[PDB]
Amino acid sequence: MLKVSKSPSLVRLKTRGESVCPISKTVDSFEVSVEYIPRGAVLAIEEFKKMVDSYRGREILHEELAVDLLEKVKAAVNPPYVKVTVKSYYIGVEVEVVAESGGV
Amino acid sequence: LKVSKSPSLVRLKTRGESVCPISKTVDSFEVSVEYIPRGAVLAIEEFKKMVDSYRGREILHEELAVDLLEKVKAAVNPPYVKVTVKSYYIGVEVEVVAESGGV
Amino acid sequence: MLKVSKSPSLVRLKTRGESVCPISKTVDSFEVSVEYIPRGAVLAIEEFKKMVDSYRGREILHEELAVDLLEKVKAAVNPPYVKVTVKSYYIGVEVEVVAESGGVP
Amino acid sequence: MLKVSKSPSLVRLKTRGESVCPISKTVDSFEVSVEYIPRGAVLAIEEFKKMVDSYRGREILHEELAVDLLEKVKAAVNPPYVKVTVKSYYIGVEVEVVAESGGV
Amino acid sequence: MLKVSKSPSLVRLKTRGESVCPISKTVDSFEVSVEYIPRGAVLAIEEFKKMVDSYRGREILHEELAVDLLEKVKAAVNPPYVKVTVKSYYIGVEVEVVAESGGV
Amino acid sequence: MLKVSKSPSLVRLKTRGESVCPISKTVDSFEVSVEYIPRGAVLAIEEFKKMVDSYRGREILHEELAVDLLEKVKAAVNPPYVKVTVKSYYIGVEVEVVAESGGV
Amino acid sequence: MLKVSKSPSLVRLKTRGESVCPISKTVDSFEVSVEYIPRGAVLAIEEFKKMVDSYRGREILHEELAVDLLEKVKAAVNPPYVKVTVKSYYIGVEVEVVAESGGV
Amino acid sequence: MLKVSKSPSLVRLKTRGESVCPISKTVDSFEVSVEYIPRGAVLAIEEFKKMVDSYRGREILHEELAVDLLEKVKAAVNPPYVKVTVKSYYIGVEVEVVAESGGVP
Amino acid sequence: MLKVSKSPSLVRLKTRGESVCPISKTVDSFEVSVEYIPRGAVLAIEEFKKMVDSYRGREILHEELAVDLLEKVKAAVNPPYVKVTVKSYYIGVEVEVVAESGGV
Amino acid sequence: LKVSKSPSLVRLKTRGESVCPISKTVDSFEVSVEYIPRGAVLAIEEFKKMVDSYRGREILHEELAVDLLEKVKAAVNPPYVKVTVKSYYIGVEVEVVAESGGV
Ligand SMILES: *C(=N)c1c[nH]c2nc(N)[nH]c(=O)c12
Ligand SMILES: *C(=N)c1c[nH]c2nc(N)[nH]c(=O)c12
Ligand SMILES: *C(=N)c1c[nH]c2nc(N)[nH]c(=O)c12
Ligand SMILES: *C(=N)c1c[nH]c2nc(N)[nH]c(=O)c12
Ligand SMILES: *C(=N)c1c[nH]c2nc(N)[nH]c(=O)c12
Ligand SMILES: *C(=N)c1c[nH]c2nc(N)[nH]c(=O)c12
Ligand SMILES: *C(=N)c1c[nH]c2nc(N)[nH]c(=O)c12
Ligand SMILES: *C(=N)c1c[nH]c2nc(N)[nH]c(=O)c12
Ligand SMILES: *C(=N)c1c[nH]c2nc(N)[nH]c(=O)c12
Ligand SMILES: *C(=N)c1c[nH]c2nc(N)[nH]c(=O)c12
Ligand code: NA
Ligand code: NA
Repeated sequence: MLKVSKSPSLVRLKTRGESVCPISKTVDSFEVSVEYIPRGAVLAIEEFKKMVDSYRGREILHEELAVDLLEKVKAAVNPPYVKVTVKSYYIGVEVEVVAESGGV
Repeated sequence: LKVSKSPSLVRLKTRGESVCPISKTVDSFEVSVEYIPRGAVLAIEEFKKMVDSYRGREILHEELAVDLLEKVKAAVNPPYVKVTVKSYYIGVEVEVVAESGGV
Repeated sequence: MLKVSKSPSLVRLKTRGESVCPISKTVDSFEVSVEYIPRGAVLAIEEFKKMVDSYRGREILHEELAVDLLEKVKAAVNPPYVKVTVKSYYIGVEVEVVAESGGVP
Repeated sequence: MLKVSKSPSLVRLKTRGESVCPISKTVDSFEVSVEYIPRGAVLAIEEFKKMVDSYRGREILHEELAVDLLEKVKAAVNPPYVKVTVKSYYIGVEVEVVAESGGV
Repeated sequence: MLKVSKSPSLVRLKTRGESVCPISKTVDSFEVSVEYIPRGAVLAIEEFKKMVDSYRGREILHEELAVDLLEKVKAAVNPPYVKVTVKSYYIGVEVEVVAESGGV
Repeated sequence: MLKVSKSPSLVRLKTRGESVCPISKTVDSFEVSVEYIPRGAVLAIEEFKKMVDSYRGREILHEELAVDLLEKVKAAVNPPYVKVTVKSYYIGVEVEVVAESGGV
Repeated sequence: MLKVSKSPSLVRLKTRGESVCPISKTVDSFEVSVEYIPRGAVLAIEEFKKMVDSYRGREILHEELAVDLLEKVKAAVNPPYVKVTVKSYYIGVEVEVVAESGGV
Repeated sequence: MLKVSKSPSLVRLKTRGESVCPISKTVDSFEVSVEYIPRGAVLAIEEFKKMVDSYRGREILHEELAVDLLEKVKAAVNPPYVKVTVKSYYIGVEVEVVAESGGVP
Repeated sequence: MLKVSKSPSLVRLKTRGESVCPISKTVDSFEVSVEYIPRGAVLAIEEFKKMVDSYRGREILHEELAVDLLEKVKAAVNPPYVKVTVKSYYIGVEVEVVAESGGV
Repeated sequence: LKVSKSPSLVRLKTRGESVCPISKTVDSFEVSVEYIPRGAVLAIEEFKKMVDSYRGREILHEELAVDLLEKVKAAVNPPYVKVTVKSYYIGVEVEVVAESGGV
C-alpha cells in the first residue's frame, strides 16, 4: 500500500494464480484482473501478488474467489470503484466472474 | 451452488452438438451464457449437462438459444440472462442471442 | 420463412458472395452480414444464401447491394429491426457499407 | 460522385497513401479511413483514391491532412457526418489523428 | 508546439520508454499513450518523444509516471481533454494506468 | 493461359468456392490453393476462378476435388510441380486435403 | 471407408472430444488431429467423428488416447503414414501428444 | 548503391505498391518483398522504393513484375542470391508470385 | 511417473512458473515447455508441475533453470530426446533458453 | 556470467534507437540475438548496454546488425551467433540478419 500525492484515474493489475476446485480437490489455474480508481493510496504489486498467492492450496469456487479478493482490495486501499475479474477453464468450459463495487 | 455475496456477473462458455432439422446433419456449435446471479450459482457440471441435452436433438439454432435461456432461468432465476449460440452451416456463420431481464 | 413460437432477441447471419462492378465489369468478392430481430419468423439460412447468390453476375455498387438486400430481408420476415453490412475491397480500398431500418423496440 | 436511390446509413473507405514530412522532407506512409453518412450521393472509390493520392509529394503534417481530406469529402459529397482518421508511424511513434464534422 | 489553423478533433500518440523501479532499482520497460483534443496547436512528435525519454534513469512508480506526463502535455499544448495510458509488466504482473483530465 | 518471357519460380493462387456433399446434398463451402512451378505459361486468374467455380452444384468429396482440380491445372498449364490444397469444415470437423504431382 | 480411384497425397482431420481423467474422474476436454496418407480409401468424416466420440466417459490418459486412436485409423483405412495429435489443458498445464507410424 | 565494408548475411525489404491490370485496366495494389544476400553493396531503401514506385500506372501481370523487379535488383547490387515476392488480390483470388536467382553460397 | 505399455512419439508439456533473479532478488515470472520422446514411462503432469514449483523463492539464472530441469526430467523418466525451453522477460528484454539432450 | 552445463541455445530480444545517416532522423528498431553458449552467458544488462550504445549514432541498419555481431562475439565468443534487426523507414519494412559460425 503505497502513497502518492497526485493520484491517477484508474489502475488495472492482472496476473495468474492457483486455487482448488472444492468439488474434486484438483488444482485450478486462473487469471485475475483488478481494476480500481485510487484515492491517495495505491495498491503495491508485491502486495496484490501476495493477495493472489493466498489462494494457493485453498478450496474455493471461482465466484467466491472474485468476491473474496474484492473485499481484500477494499481492506488494503479502500477505493470507490473496484472491479475484479477471474477467467478460468474447467472440464471443457471457459468461466469468467466479475465481482464489482461502487460506480463509474 | 449458493454464494453469500453474489458476483455481479458470470459468463460460461462451451461447445456442443445438435441436429439440423432440414438435413438431419449434426450441427456443432459454441454457446455462452452470461448472467447476474441472485443467491444461486449454476454449477459448471449442470451447465454442461444442459448443453449435452441437445445431442441428437433436431432443433433450429434459433430455438436452441431460446430453449437454453428457459433452462437457465428455471434452474437459478437470474434477473438478467443472455444466451449466445454460434454455428456454421452451408457457408453461413450464425449467431443467435436470447436475452431476458435487466442490466 | 420458418415459424418460431419463441422469437430469439437477435440473429446474425454472415457469408461471402460476389457481384459485378458496373464501372470495370469485374467480379467483386464481398462479405455480407445481416443482423435482425425476429418477430415470429426466422429467415432460413438456405433463403439467406439464396438472397446473396442472387447478386452473382449482377452489376451493382456495394452501397446499392446493402440496400437491395435490406429490402429483401424486410419483405421476407418483416422484422422490426434489420442491419445489413457489406465488406469489400476494390483497387486498394477497403469498403464497408451499412444499411439499417427500425430500432431496438 | 454516383447517385443511388436509397442511401445507405454509413460508408467507410480505407486505404494507404503517402506524403512528405515537412520537418525532414522524407516520405510518410499512412493509413487513412473516411466514415460518412450519405445523403443522395455516394463517393466513388476511384475519386477517393485520387483524393488520397494527391498528397504524394506534398509536405504536410498528419494532423493537417486529416482535416484537409475531410474538407475535400464534405465538398465532394456533402454528408451530414464525416470522420477521417489518419494512422501513421514516425521515429518510433504510433500516431492516430481523427477529424470529424457534424452529427452522429 | 506546431500551430495549425484548423485543429483535429483527437490525436493519439504512442511509444515506449524506460524508467527505474524505486523498490528494486531495476530498469522498468513501458508502453505509453497520450490521447488529446488539440486546441490551436499540436504536440510535435519529437517533443513528445523527448518527454518520454526524459524519464530514463529516474525513480518513479508507474502510477506517478502517468500523472507527471499528463502535467507536461497540459503545459506544452494545453488541451481541454487529455488521457495518458501507461502499460507495463513487473514480476509476472501486467499493469495499466490511466490518467484523465477534462471532458471529451 | 498467358505467356510471360521469363517464368517466375513459384505461383500460389487461393480462393473460396462451393460444392455439394454427396452424403447429404447440402452445400460445402471450401477454401482452395494451388501452388505451381510455371514453365512458359501462367494460369490466368480468371481461368482459375472458373475452374473453382465449375464445382458449384457438383456432388463430390473434398478429397476428389483436390485431385480433380489438380488434373485440371496440369491439363491447362502443364507445370512440372503442382500442389492443390482444399480446406473445409463439416459437422464440427476441420478438414484439409492436399494433392501433389511431380517434383519440388 | 469411401473408395476413390485417385487418392490424395495427405489428409488432416481435426476436432474436439472428451474423455475422463483417471486420477480425478474429471471430464477431460481435448482437440484431436489425424494426418494420413490415404491408400485407396479415405476415412469418412462421420466415421472419424464416431471414433473420437467413442471416448466419452472413458478412463484414459492423453498419452494412451493418442496411441489408441492411431490404432483405430490404421484398422479403418490402413495408411502407410499416420500422425495423431492430441491437445489439452489440465490444471494450468498445456499438453500435446503426437503419435506417428511409418514414413512420409 | 551503398558501399558497406562488412556485408550482412541477409536483408529483406518489404513495402506496398500498385500497378495496372492489363486485362481490365484497373489499379492493382500489392505487397512486394525483396530478400537478398549483399556482397559489398546494399540497396538503399530510397532506391528500392523508387523501383516499386516505377510500377504505378504500368500495365503488367504480377508474375511479370516479380521478374521485372528481380532483374532490377540484380542490375543494381548484383548479389549472389535474390528472392522477390509479390502478393496481391484480384477478383476474390489471393495471389503470390516468387522469383529467385542464385543460391545460398 | 506413469507407466503405459504402448508409448507415444512425443509429448509437450507447457506451463508458467516463478523463480528469483539472483542479481536483484526480485521474483521472476516465466514459461516452461518440456518436449520429450517417452520410453515406457510417462511424466505425470502433477509431477512436472511440482518440478516447476520447486523453483518458487529460489535464486537462479534462466539459463541454469532450463538445464536444471532437463536434468530432473531425465531423473524421473530418463528419455533419449528432451528439449526444455524457458521464455521470460526482464528489464525490457525478452529471453528464451533452450536446453537440449539427445537426438531427433 | 558462466554456466557449468551450457544451454544449447539463447535468444535475447529488445528495442533500441539509432540515427538514419541520410536524413539524420531517429530510427527505432527491434533486435534479436540468438547464440550457442560456450562457457560464458551474456548478462542481459550488458546486452542492453550494447543495444543502448547506438543511441545518437548514425548508422545503416545493415551496419548496425554487423556491428552488434562483432560486439557479441567479442564479449563471449559463441560458436554460432545470429543477429536480426527490424525497422521501418519511408514505408519500407526492413530486416537484416548477420550470422557467424556453425549450428
Ligand atoms: C471448481 N472450481 C468448480 C467446479 N464446478 C464449479 N462450478 C462453478 N459454478 N464455479 C466453480 O468455481 C466450479
Ligand atoms: C440447420 N441447423 C438449419 C438449416 N437451416 C436453418 N435455418 C435457420 N434459420 N436456422 C437453422 O438452425 C438452420
Ligand atoms: C465497383 N464495385 C465500384 C467501383 N467504384 C465504386 N465506387 C463506389 N462508391 N462503390 C462501388 O461499389 C464501386
Ligand atoms: C512528420 N510528418 C512529422 C514529424 N514530426 C511530426 N509531429 C507531428 N505532431 N505531426 C507530424 O505529422 C510530424
Ligand atoms: C516497480 N516499478 C514497481 C514495483 N512495485 C510496484 N508497484 C506499483 N504499484 N507500481 C510500480 O510502478 C511498482
Ligand atoms: C461431404 N462433403 C462429406 C461428408 N462426409 C465426408 N467425409 C469425407 N471424408 N469427405 C467428404 O468430402 C465428406
Ligand atoms: C488427467 N487426464 C491427467 C492428470 N494427470 C495427467 N498426467 C498425464 N501425464 N496425462 C494425463 O492425461 C493426465
Ligand atoms: C490482373 N492483374 C490480372 C488479371 N488476370 C491475371 N492473371 C494472372 N495470372 N496474373 C495477373 O496479374 C492477372
Ligand atoms: C535475472 N534473472 C537475470 C538478470 N540478468 C540475467 N542475465 C541472464 N543472462 N540471464 C538471467 O536469467 C538474468
Ligand atoms: C536510414 N536508416 C536509411 C536510409 N536509407 C537506408 N538504406 C538502407 N539500405 N539502409 C538503411 O538503414 C537506410
Ligand atoms: Na486509418
Ligand atoms: Na486452402
